[PDB]
Amino acid sequence: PVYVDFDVPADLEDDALEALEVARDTGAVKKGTNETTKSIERGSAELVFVAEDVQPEEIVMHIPELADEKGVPFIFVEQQDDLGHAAGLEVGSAAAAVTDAGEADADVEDIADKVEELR
Amino acid sequence: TVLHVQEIRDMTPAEREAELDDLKTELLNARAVQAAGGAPENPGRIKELRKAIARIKTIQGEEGD
Amino acid sequence: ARSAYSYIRDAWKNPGDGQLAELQWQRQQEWRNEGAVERIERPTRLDKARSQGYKAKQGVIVARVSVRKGSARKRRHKAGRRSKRQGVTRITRRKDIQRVAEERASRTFPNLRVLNSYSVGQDGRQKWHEVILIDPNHPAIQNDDDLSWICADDQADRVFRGLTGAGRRNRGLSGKGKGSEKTRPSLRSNGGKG
Amino acid sequence: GKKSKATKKRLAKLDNQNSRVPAWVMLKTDRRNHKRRHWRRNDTDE
Amino acid sequence: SWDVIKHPHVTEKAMNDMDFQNKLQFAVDDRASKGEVADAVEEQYDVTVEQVNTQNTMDGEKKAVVRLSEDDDAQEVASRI
RNA sequence: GAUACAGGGUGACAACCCCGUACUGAAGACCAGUACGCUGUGCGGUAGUGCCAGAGUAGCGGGGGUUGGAUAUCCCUCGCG
RNA sequence: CGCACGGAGGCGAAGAACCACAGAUUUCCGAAUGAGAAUCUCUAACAAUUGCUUCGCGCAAUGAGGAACCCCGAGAACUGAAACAUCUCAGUAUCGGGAGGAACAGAAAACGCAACGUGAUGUCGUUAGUAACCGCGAGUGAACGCGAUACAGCCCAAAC
Ligand SMILES: [Cl-]
Ligand SMILES: [Cl-]
Ligand SMILES: [K+]
Ligand SMILES: [Mg+2]
Ligand SMILES: [Mg+2]
Ligand SMILES: [Mg+2]
Ligand SMILES: [Mg+2]
Ligand SMILES: [Mg+2]
Ligand SMILES: [Mg+2]
Ligand SMILES: [Mg+2]
Ligand SMILES: [Mg+2]
Ligand SMILES: [Mg+2]
Ligand code: NA
Ligand code: NA
Ligand code: NA
Ligand code: NA
Ligand code: NA
Ligand code: NA
Ligand code: NA
Ligand code: NA
Ligand code: NA
Ligand code: NA
Ligand SMILES: [Sr+2]
Ligand SMILES: [Sr+2]
Ligand SMILES: [Sr+2]
Ligand SMILES: [Sr+2]
Ligand SMILES: [Sr+2]
Ligand SMILES: [Sr+2]
Repeated sequence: PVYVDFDVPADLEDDALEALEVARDTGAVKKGTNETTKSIERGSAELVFVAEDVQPEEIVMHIPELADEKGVPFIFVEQQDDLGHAAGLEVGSAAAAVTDAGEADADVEDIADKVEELR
Repeated sequence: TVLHVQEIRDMTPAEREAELDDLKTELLNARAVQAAGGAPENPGRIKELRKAIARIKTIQGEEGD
Repeated sequence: ARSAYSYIRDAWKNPGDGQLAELQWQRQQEWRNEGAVERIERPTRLDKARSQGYKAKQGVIVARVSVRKGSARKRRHKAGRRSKRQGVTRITRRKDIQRVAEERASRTFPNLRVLNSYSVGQDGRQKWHEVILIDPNHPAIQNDDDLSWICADDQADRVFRGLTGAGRRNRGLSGKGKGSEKTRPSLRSNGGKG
Repeated sequence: GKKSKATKKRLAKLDNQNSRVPAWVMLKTDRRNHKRRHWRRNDTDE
Repeated sequence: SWDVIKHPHVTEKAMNDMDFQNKLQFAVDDRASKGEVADAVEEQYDVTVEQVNTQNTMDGEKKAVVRLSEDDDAQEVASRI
């Protein structure tokens, strides 16, 4: 909630998680904050996801400023387990990432643009 | 003298439970004559009666019930 | 590349600048209202916890603690103690706040043993520390190649005997050579001149 | 003073401790009670 | 397990209740109730108990005064034992 | 007599009256779930690469205490870092 | 058929007594734990605090004892200084917490006989009443090394 500068709508969030659900059934994803951070650093991240219910916040804090100095687009998800089920996990993820989408690139391009319009 | 270890293991869990009473009554009927201070005492039997009731209770635990 | 953990470590190098500054201002408002020892599901400093030995396993507990600030809550002399032995507010104790914190936490959990602890900040009236605790009887730890040492009979009540990492540091056992003649093997064996 | 059940069980035993060493112990050891208590000169518990 | 009836109290006053008032006196276990002493006396002597009066003697034992019914005679019970 | 002359007992000073004592042999515990052996694993080297290596810490200042620790002991405490 | 040589009676060749090992029984109070209580009473009990959890006290943990030893805390005064205050007595006494058959320590951000040297830790001898401290007074007092005892060396955090 401190690392959040903008509220992402439910309509856009549905469109975001649907894109993540097909990203595991085509290409590859990154499940877990440790693997997502290295994605942004290695550049291999197309679109990165971040959960808003992470307690402690420290595990995520860096993602908004890191993704900004690396140009990699980011998006906020309200719940942790919603992002968990979307990555294809039984548990939950604090932050997820999409490394080369695959049959979603026509929507990821727009999601990334709908966030820039929302600042 | 009358009741040995072997003679107790030759019984059934119902013969022991009945021999228990047949001795527990014999004890109370020996303890009553000791309450009046009567002379027809048999000091050895009153001692062996305790030992016997103890043996049957011991074998009872050993044989299941 | 860097670990995501290294971004929490680098943040805690300055717990009063930026994102953590605004965080600790908020958290402490709820912490001041929270008890003495509160069991918390997840630690506040992931890197530090894991570095100390914390795993995301069954029977690995973490608990925050808050101890009063300052020196000693030392009174005055009833019976005849000289001028030198008359200091009330100017004297402190021989166990640092982190050790009291670890002890208060091990008594709140009479079956779990202290692994290690760390600081999670402080305000004007109190100091906070988070203590990692382990269950010696849980089979999840009994067969752990990285934590099964804590299940030994001789490790029972290890905080109270000063066998903690925080303990050995206060006992003056960090240095291996000079100025550690009176501290090693134990203070008591050296007549208490540590 | 009102005594309880246990207090009674105790004062009861203390009275049996006041019995002499039987005539036969003298004849068996071939020749003294040390817990000899009087109701006036001595003091019990409670 | 403890037994209720220990031994009969056979004193001169225990006769003054046996002859005159049809009462049998026993020195029972102190953890026994008037209702437990009652059932116990019946199941050992084939009698019918109407009243039981207890007292905690100065011997630590409990003295039980058991009154029988008219159909049973106290003098006749004390004979066999 | 003696690989047994340590000791005690026994109606008085006993190697040969009695228990024992020497020699020989047996059991348990402890050493020790150790040593030894075995099973699996895999030790090591060359060049390239600023990928990684524990913070209120190292260190500084005020106050206390302690030490043989003298500027050069270890510790607690407040501030700073 | 105890101490303990009575009287009476009993047991023992169905091998008793006695002893070694294993087991049965083992009242109530007692950490004392369903609740209360001067060892008793009252209408189903891991009371209390925790862990795991089928979230049910389901499976577990702590509690208290032990001659001393051990470890972490708290910490006197008499006394000495020919008084006394810093100092001494002394981290002694006593107190609070906790572990085990031993405890603690321990594989160098070491030592610094400065070296082309030693190579985890205790302990014993020595170093030495030395260095050091101190109304520089009374007194306080190591260590590196050396010789010995015994030897043992490893595991994470992160990177990937
Ligand atoms: Cl502990
Ligand atoms: Cl050397
Ligand atoms: K003084
Ligand atoms: Mg020692
Ligand atoms: Mg009398
Ligand atoms: Mg009454
Ligand atoms: Mg009770
Ligand atoms: Mg003087
Ligand atoms: Mg001094
Ligand atoms: Mg002078
Ligand atoms: Mg000194
Ligand atoms: Mg040195
Ligand atoms: Na009697
Ligand atoms: Na504990
Ligand atoms: Na009296
Ligand atoms: Na010191
Ligand atoms: Na300081
Ligand atoms: Na026993
Ligand atoms: Na439960
Ligand atoms: Na003087
Ligand atoms: Na004087
Ligand atoms: Na001086
Ligand atoms: Sr979760
Ligand atoms: Sr009097
Ligand atoms: Sr009487
Ligand atoms: Sr390091
Ligand atoms: Sr304990
Ligand atoms: Sr060695």
